[PDB]
Amino acid sequence: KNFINTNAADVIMGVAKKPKPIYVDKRTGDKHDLETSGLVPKYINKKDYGV
Amino acid sequence: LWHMPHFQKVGPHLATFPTEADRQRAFKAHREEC
Amino acid sequence: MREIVHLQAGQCGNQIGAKFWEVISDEHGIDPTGTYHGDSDLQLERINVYYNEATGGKYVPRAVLVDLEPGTMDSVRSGPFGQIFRPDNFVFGQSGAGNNWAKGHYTEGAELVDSVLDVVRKEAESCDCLQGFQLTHSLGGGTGSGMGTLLISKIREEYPDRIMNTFSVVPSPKVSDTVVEPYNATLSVHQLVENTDETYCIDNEALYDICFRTLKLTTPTYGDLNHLVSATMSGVTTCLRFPGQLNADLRKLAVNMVPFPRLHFFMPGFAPLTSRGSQQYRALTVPELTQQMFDAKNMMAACDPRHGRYLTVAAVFRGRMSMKEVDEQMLNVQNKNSSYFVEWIPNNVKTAVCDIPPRGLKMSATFIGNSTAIQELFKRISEQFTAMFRRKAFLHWYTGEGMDEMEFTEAESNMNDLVSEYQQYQDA
Amino acid sequence: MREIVHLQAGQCGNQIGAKFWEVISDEHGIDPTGTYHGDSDLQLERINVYYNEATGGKYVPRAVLVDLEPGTMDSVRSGPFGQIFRPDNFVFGQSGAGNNWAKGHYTEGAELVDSVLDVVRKEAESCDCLQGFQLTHSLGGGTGSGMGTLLISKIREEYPDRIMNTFSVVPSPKVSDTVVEPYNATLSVHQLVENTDETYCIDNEALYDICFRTLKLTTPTYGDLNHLVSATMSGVTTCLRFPGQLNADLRKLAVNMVPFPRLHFFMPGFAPLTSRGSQQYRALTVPELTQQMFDAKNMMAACDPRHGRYLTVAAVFRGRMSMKEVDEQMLNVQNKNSSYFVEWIPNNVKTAVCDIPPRGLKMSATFIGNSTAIQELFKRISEQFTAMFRRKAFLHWYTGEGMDEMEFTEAESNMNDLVSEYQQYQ
Amino acid sequence: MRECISVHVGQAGVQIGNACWELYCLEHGIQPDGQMPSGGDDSFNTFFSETGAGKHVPRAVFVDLEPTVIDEVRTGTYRQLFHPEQLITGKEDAANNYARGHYTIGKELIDLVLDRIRKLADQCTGLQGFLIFHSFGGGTGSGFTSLLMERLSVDYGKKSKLEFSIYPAPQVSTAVVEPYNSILTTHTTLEHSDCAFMVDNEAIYDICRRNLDIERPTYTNLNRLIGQIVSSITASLRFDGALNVDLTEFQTNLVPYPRIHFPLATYAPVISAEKAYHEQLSVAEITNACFEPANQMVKCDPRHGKYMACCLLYRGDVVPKDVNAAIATIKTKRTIQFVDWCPTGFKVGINYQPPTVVPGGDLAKVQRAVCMLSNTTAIAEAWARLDHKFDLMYAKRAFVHWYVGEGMEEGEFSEAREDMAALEKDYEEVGMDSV
Amino acid sequence: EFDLSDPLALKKDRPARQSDYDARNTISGMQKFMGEDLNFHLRKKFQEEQNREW
Amino acid sequence: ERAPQVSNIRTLDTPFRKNCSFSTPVP
Ligand SMILES: Nc1nc2c(ncn2[C@@H]2O[C@H](COP(=O)(O)OP(=O)(O)OP(=O)(O)O)[C@@H](O)[C@H]2O)c(=O)[nH]1
Ligand SMILES: Nc1nc2c(ncn2[C@@H]2O[C@H](COP(=O)(O)OP(=O)(O)O)[C@@H](O)[C@H]2O)c(=O)[nH]1
Ligand SMILES: Nc1nc2c(ncn2[C@@H]2O[C@H](COP(=O)(O)OP(=O)(O)O)[C@@H](O)[C@H]2O)c(=O)[nH]1
Ligand SMILES: [Mg+2]
Ligand SMILES: [Mg+2]
Repeated sequence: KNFINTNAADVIMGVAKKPKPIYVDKRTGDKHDLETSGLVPKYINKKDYGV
Repeated sequence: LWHMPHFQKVGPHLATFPTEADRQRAFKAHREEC
Repeated sequence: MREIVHLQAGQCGNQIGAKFWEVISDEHGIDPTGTYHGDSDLQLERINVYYNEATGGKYVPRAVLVDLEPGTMDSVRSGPFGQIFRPDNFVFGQSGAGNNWAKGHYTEGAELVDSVLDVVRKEAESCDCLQGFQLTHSLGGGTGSGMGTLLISKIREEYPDRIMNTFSVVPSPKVSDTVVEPYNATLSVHQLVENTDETYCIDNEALYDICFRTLKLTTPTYGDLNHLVSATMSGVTTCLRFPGQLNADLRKLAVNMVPFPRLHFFMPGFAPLTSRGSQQYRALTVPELTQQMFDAKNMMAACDPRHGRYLTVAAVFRGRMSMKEVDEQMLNVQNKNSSYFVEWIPNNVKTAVCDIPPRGLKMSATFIGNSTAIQELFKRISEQFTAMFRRKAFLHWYTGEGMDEMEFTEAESNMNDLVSEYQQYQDA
Repeated sequence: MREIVHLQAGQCGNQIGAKFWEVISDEHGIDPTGTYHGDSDLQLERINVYYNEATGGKYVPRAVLVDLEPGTMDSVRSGPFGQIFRPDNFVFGQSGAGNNWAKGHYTEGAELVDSVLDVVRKEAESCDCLQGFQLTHSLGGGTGSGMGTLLISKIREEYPDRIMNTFSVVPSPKVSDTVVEPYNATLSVHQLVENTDETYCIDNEALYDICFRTLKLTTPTYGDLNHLVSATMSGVTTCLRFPGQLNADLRKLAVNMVPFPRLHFFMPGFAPLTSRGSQQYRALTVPELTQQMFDAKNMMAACDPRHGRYLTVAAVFRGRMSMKEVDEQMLNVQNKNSSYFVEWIPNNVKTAVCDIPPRGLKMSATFIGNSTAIQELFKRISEQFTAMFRRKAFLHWYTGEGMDEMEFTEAESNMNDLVSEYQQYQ
Repeated sequence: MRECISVHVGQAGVQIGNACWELYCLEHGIQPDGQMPSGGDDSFNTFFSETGAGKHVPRAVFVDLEPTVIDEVRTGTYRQLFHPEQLITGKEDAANNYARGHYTIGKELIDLVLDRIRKLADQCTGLQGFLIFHSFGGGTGSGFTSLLMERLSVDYGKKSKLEFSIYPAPQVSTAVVEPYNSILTTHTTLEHSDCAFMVDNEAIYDICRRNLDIERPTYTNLNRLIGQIVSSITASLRFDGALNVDLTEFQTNLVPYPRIHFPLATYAPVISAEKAYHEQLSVAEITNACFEPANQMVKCDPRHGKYMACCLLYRGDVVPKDVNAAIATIKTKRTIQFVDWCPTGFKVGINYQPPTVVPGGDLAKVQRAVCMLSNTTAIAEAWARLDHKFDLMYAKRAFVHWYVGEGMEEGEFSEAREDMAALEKDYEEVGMDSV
Repeated sequence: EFDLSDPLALKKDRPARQSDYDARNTISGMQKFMGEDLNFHLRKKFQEEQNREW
Repeated sequence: ERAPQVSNIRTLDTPFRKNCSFSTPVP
């Protein structure tokens, strides 16, 4: 087995890990989950909205 | 130095010379002293 | 805010870690009762990376103590720094592993892994931003290799994004003290390969050759070997703890050490290391520091790096020094000696400096080297294992505990695949 | 700047350089613990040539110290200046060769040459610009003649452009202490002709001849013999370490004064050697030093300056003086005596000076000279070797170590051309 | 007015920013506690501000992802000068990854940094532009400085954005995966940058070894020399001068073509105290040292290429006639080649105020000084060598799993090298004479 | 200058062990070791004596 | 000679005796 091509095939035929949206608000740094916090529209596009 | 055979056919982004006839003439004339 | 949870299993792992916490407590200025009693603010500013906080100004380590035999549990606290650790973190079994990888992984470690993990989740989830994990053990014993690889699997499935380190004492090539350590080493490479970001291979006779030829001890014991190993662990994470001109933490060196996610086996090394009789003849400067640093005698892995090619090299420095002369002669070792560095990476060597040296030196540095020649450490265990599997030497101690010959056949196959990994990247 | 590596081999090489590191450390100013206590500033500026630096003011000697048995290096570590040498430079084997060239070059030299070349590489890369290597050893031995020739081969192959020096103790015919001394010498020379640039042939007969007929000393020891050897070994290289009106380095003293790549066997000599009863009756000027330096008595090889034409001569003077006195004395020894020099080299005189003399002496010089009359140093040592090999005398102590008689055969083929190559200039 | 906002990103930007902001305090008399021991002088407002109570706070923002580079500033001798909210740290570093600095960890602090720059820009009555200090080799020094400028182009548009970038030196280097970061941060900055003043550590090392009588220089010596350059750049608008040069004029007189904006900065009166006693420093004599290849602060021979544009900034008691006679002799000199399509070549600027030494530094008391910022064709071989570094690591796809495995497509590498491989012919085309 | 302490012959300084039993090497420094028995002779002659009347 | 620096030292005659004051679970 040739492993020069195998390591390159894993990189070329692959996808990037999508990072979780998280936001800071401090000079000292703090990782707050952006999705669960009420700063991004999450439940405004629900199927039960308006009706 | 080595820059792979794959990164040799890549084209430029700038066309500063006014025409294409002088583009080949400028490149041919300066290989004479080098 | 960049802390790491310390893990340690096995008698070798507990004794190495016990000496490791002595070196750390000295450098940060922590007395055996656990109160900061040093001489500078820059020993307490980043005390939270290893030590927790208890009321009364007391600093409790984040290490969790693991063993299957309770004999070493009494030895750790009865040591000169044994009251420092939390008694709840002393989690242990009641029956020994008996140099069996099957008992540490399947039989005896199964009931104990659920108990230690609660203590691990205890000390990892109280962290605002955990940097990673660090487990020290050996690959010759039962609970060091068996449960030391089971614990690696459970942490990586729980914390995949966090880094994981392994300070593994892979078994010694020529001198030995266990007849089944080829079995335990073969079964413990495959778990190390797939679930660890840094692995530092440490050999006992490499430490013995250092104790003999470099240090000239009259009678070295296990305390001296754990002394030299503790130099690396404190030296590797020196940028997490103290300021530097150009610092490089635990994860940043990992990025430019491993070109591919499987070739993560390094050779440690401590540079400023001198016998008593040659102390007055040696001047503590950087050019002599970097010449002992790359010497094969100083290497804490008993494999000669001239037999292979250096894939990636790094060396983090400690002490007030000048950056120019570090940069020019670490270029020189690549230039005057260009045959043992891989041609497909132009600069193979990473530099980093900390301002604060260890207490006991004006200036210090350590060595981390990813060389091809660590394949000769592994394929010799393979020929030392294939002499035993063909005749089924001590196989009934393993297949009678819930294993089969297929697991040995695959574990030989992944180990032979890694020896095939380094050979192609050497030839390329 | 211009650092040079010291190397020693054999018990004879260990005794000589221990005396040499005694007189250099006396010269630059160094106590038995290696601390400067001199009375000048010119003594520390070129201390890098022979000494490294350590914390506290220490100057460890730039020397690697190897022998095949550890008994003689116990005395070196217990000598008057044995505490300056770094203990890592001490390289010793378990069992010595024991006056066996084959054992020194093939059997026990094999597992010790890796250790010395590691130390040599470690200490040569510390030099900013390594001016070369220089070794002192004996040619009648097993360590100096067997392994020391092996060391020269490896450090020449690894370090091509640097110059190589050696101070070989050629075994003496009339006074001798080794039966197999022709074997250890004729197996060493034909290696040493093609791997060295300067080979100083110091002989024990001439060192003895100086001690009686010049020093008038009643009971010489090996300290009194190595003192004369250490005097010329410091005097050859004195412009490398001290300023002068006309400087001359080691390469300067080599490339100028060897005419062909085989004519590199040399004749040392130290001029101002005076008797204690005749010291106060002797003046110290340029003319008295010139006449006595070229005399056949003060020669340091057991072959007179006479059996052949002087190929080239080099004199490295020392002290505060005027050059025309040096020039007129060289002029007055060429015009009055023009029959002992080659006629195809017309300007055959080399001069070299330093403003700083040796301690306790106003004026001094070191004579170096190529002459044909060193061919008898090889003809006579081969006429007794070919009288010994022809009956296969001591061959089982050599052929059983992994060598054959063809290596012996090419030794005489280099003992009938090197003497021959000397003889076409007659 | 004439306000300027400085952004220091990465460990390099902070360490240079420490030496930049100590020098700006000594040029104005602002003490480390932010009090001027004196409406008098208002020359500080280009760098500093006011709070009414006599406190001067820098118009700078300090961003890093590793806390232990800014935490010295928070607990150092200048702990009361900088606003705490202007010093910004994260939790984890970029780990020498452009992907971490751009896509995952750099996207963290970018909204807070943009917020802080807006509060700084709201206090600016007249804003000359943005100065950004980073290193091509660092993780956040390449990633976050790339994400910032894309956001500055969205938010501030055509506002002048100048960079002080630490180039990877062609032979001496620190990191291994450093050539990967250099290609990536060059590709996404070409259309967003306006001009990029470039300097590397190896060429300063030789200048510190030779021109100054200091053996084994430190990073602290390098940052003061860079700090003297940025001071010499801005002090035309800080101080009274004969020829005023502004930050907007640098992009016009040094960037002829949109995709080439990499001039080279040098500071020629850098001489030791022992060596300043012997030689005179005249205007003609110090401006020839701007053109010596050994005195260039970028390790590349300008004789290998051709000069495209030069920006001479004179600082001190320089006479404009001696400035003029000096440039005329350089034009008559044949070993310096200028391109045919730039017959002018030279922009000169003169400031009256002498450089003030840092008390206890390496630089000598020069009465006059000159700082040269020149765009040369000779930087093309630096890209050619930098191509030899990235590519020789990319043919085996080495060190890409750290990049492709975190937020970044592999096709980024398959587009970011081809675009900067076009710079090789862009520098070729501007280096051919028209017949 | 500011930094100094690298150039101008400051190499004349502490060898990091002036002698035995100094209070500065401690255990974080890697110069003192437990394996070197400075009383190896004195323990031996105690044991040489101890085997005699045994 | 290096016994204090092995389990808990209580046995005076032989300091190399075992001392499971620990282990021995509270149940
Ligand atoms: N001239 C100069 N260059 C510096 C200095 N400090 C760091 N550098 C350069 O910066 C490069 C590394 O980038 P840094 O800014 O230090 O690190 P970083 O930007 O924080 O990158 P990460 O820590 O990986 O996120 C090195 O290769 C150095 O060449 C300095 O003080 N002066
Ligand atoms: N370096 C070092 N190695 C040790 C130490 N103690 C044990 N070892 C190694 O660990 C191996 C055996 O480990 P073992 O006692 O069976 O660990 P267990 O699994 O806890 O029983 C031996 O080959 C030793 O070389 C120590 O203090 N230092
Ligand atoms: N000039 C001189 N010759 C010596 C001295 N010591 C020994 N020799 C000579 O060295 C020869 C023996 O060399 P040997 O014992 O084999 O040394 P080795 O070759 O290093 O093993 C003897 O014939 C002596 O004449 C000395 O102090 N001075
Ligand atoms: Mg000369
Ligand atoms: Mg950083």
